[PDB]
Amino acid sequence: QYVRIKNWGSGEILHDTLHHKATSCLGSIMNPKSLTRGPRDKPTPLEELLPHAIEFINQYYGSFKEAKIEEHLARLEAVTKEIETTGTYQLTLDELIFATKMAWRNAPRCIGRIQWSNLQVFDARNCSTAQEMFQHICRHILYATNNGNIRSAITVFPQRSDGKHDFRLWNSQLIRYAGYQMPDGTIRGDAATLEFTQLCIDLGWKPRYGRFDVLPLVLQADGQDPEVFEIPPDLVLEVTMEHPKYEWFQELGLKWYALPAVANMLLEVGGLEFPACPFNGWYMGTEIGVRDFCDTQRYNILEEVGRRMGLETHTLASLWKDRAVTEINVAVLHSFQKQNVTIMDHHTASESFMKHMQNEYRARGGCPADWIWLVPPVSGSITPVFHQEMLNYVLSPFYYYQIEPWKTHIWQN
Amino acid sequence: QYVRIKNWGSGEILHDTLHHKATSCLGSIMNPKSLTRGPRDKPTPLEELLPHAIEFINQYYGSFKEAKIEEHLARLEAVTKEIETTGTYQLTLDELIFATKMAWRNAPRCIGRIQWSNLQVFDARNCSTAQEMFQHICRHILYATNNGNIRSAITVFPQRSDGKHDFRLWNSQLIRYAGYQMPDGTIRGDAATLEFTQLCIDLGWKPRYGRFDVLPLVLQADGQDPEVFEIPPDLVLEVTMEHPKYEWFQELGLKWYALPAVANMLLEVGGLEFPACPFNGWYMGTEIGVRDFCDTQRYNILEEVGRRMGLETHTLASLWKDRAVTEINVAVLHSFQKQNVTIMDHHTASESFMKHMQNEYRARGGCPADWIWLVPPVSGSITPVFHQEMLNYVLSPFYYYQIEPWKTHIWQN
Ligand code: HEM
Ligand code: HEM
Ligand SMILES: C[C@H](O)[C@H](O)[C@H]1CNc2nc(N)[nH]c(=O)c2N1
Ligand SMILES: C[C@H](O)[C@H](O)[C@H]1CNc2nc(N)[nH]c(=O)c2N1
Ligand SMILES: CCCc1cc(C)cc(N)n1
Ligand SMILES: CCCc1cc(C)cc(N)n1
Repeated sequence: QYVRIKNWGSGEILHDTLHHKATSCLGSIMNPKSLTRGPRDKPTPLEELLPHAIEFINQYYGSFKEAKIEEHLARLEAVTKEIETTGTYQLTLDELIFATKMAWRNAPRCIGRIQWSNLQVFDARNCSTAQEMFQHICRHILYATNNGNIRSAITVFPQRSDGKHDFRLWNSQLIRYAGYQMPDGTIRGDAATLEFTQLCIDLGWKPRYGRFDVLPLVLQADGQDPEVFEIPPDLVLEVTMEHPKYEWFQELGLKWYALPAVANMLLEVGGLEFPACPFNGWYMGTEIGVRDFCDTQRYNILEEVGRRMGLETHTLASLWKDRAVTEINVAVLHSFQKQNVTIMDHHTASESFMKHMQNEYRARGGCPADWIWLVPPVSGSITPVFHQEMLNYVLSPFYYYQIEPWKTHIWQN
Repeated sequence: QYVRIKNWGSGEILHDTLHHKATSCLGSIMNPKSLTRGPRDKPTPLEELLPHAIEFINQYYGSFKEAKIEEHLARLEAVTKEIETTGTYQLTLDELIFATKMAWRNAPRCIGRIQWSNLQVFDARNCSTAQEMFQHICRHILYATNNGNIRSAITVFPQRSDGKHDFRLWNSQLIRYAGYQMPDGTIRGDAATLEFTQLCIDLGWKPRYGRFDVLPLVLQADGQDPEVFEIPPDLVLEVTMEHPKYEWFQELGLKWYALPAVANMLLEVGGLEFPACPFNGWYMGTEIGVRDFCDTQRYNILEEVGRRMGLETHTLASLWKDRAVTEINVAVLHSFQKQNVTIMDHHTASESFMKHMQNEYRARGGCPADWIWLVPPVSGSITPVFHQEMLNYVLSPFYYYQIEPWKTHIWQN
């Protein structure tokens, strides 16, 4: 049958049948095992790889408007033989392109999925060295950035073979700031990247002890020890934070990178695994203004901006935190828009996702969604998405989390 | 063992062992069967009632600091015999008081649980007629209201016997406004109570076609047809909405009842079920300002307040919805505080719940929590609760939802 889903805002009902294809209640758990695809030391068993491969080949060929059975049956034949003769198989570029968009399409934590069909794919499956990973990463950052007119892209490195030759990016994001535990008890920069910053120092990276120090790319190639590479500052576009009214906002000396790029996820498709496949899209205002700037475990600027606004920062009931965070979000949006850097505010994003959800239900009878992540960190019920009942499930292709590399890596030297 | 829970704000770790006592992923489903205890036509089977009764008696007696084994063993004896001789059993007043607070304690959707130990219990288990239910309900509303100094209370009516004599309140809340489908296409009042308002009209209630018409109590006594009773206006305390700066706010002619009282839930305890046990606490600002006033399926005042604030109400990116909703929340809080009606803002509530959670983990190794409901409808990440990982589970005693009565009732006449 199906599962009835209701939108309490519009009163609309949808019928979810897509969940039938997935694979006590841990609700708000950030990194659950169900969303994580770990390491291996031995190749994927053939009895598992084959049915998974076949299923993907059928999905891929079954995605065209006008079916191409001749080519479909031929691919099934060749794939089976390649697995038989080599122990694994290589996807064609079109299958990879299809796989990367589908995985994005299947990302339950992404509110920007209406753009799923627009994705640039850089094939780095022939990559061999750390230096080469680095060159691809630079080409990626440069293409995606496009001088502010952000373009969604993904770079695919070699697939996992036996699990002892994994290509991995130790960074959580391509571009991110360093976090320092200054002497005076106060953390400087981005407190989220504290443990990682130290790791970069252990590998010889030169600390510049600032609030916005762009960290280096830490690349692991073919299972070998990671190599440190600084990102050419020319490639890192940034936005100066300016409020369109409180001229004292600049006096805060705030800024943020224009490129949100995930660096540590794993792409699973047709039984294959890609431990390294960095991808980016464009920012949604609240990520920066609310999470990056106001989380107490991040920049924690909230009170400083409060005091500055001349608000009762000692009486919670005054709703000062509410007033401040809104101006910061206004600052962020204002700044990006002025400096011509692509950005989407949370209200527009939500409406866009609601539209995407409607489309997906008619198109394939469902849309895997994680309410907890899809609802903006501010203006909850003020957004459409808040009133939309959702079903969270893992399909395939899919983007999985991975165990942090420093926790499983065997240091050669 | 246990489940590790992490607060990403403070970095604190907690160990949940309490879940061991409970009983694809439907995350954002509002009324799931797991939270609903439906009707019956036959009495609870003895093989089920007894172990459930015994478990509760053991929990109750095992709750005291200094154990009272003599009385504990005697109660087990008497309970067993009462079930043997009568087919069911009556809780003592102390057990009921304990049960109602524990059920509240176990309510995963309640952010106000730090107050669990402060609950007035009105024993109406001897109630017989609709008129009597009504008198108890009036006594409740009056006690709880206390001229604005709100007091948490619950009234327990007779327990379900065979399921064909259920005491039920057809209302969702004790005090609520009517919703009318005016001629000109526009809904008037509270659109949420549309279907119910009609039901009240079918039962003879006199429509007053206003925006704030307090609906009547629809009481079902001893399984019989429901009787309509208007609530004495003297008992219904209200708050006039006034902004401390935008004097034009009053020109909106808004107000809200000071008493949030759930009327349709079922209390389950020791194998017994109470289909009628209305309860109240005090309001949290956002319930009114954000949900009641701004939900499009409710009052939907957002744009009108936007225009009035002289904001760009046609450009989402301007974040006008953000600016407006904050003033409304300021209005609500301001008004209640002035007219001396108890109220809690969402930031204070969240901090209070976080404190309660800490206490509960040390006290009993867990706190059943539903993130989706505990995180305020605005200022999501700005609150502590947003960064707290939570585990949602059903314990016992517990407050369950029930199937709407008009859907299962057999109309005698
Ligand atoms: C085109 C613009 C896009 C927008 C506006 C967008 C927006 C978002 C937002 C707001 C989040 C949550 C951020 C957080 O709280 O960490 C997110 C997460 C995610 N998005 Fe998108 N995204 C876009 C493109 C993409 C692309 C191109 C991919 C993949 C190819 C993608 C994959 C995902 C995944 C897997 C997550 C989850 C990351 C995690 O769990 O930490 N997104 N996206
Ligand atoms: C003392 C003050 C209290 C506060 C501030 C408080 C606050 C809240 C809030 C904000 C909600 C969610 C409202 C909604 O979105 O519908 C709620 C739900 C709930 N609360 Fe409390 N509450 C209080 C007392 C109580 C008491 C005395 C009980 C029970 C004896 C209780 C039982 C629950 C239950 C069962 C729900 C869920 C109702 C539903 O699922 O629709 N609360 N409470
Ligand atoms: C504990 C909770 O899961 C965590 O704080 C969340 C919740 N929702 C989120 N939503 C988004 N989009 N991004 C996040 O990082 C989080 N974190
Ligand atoms: C679909 C979703 O479950 C629904 O809109 C929610 C979510 N969170 C909520 N949270 C609270 N406190 N109250 C609610 O009514 C809801 N409704
Ligand atoms: C890097 C932070 C998380 C993220 C990822 C993507 C793809 C888009 C986006 N806007 N944010
Ligand atoms: C009646 C609306 C829901 C509710 C219930 C309780 C007990 C408290 C509260 N503040 N809100």
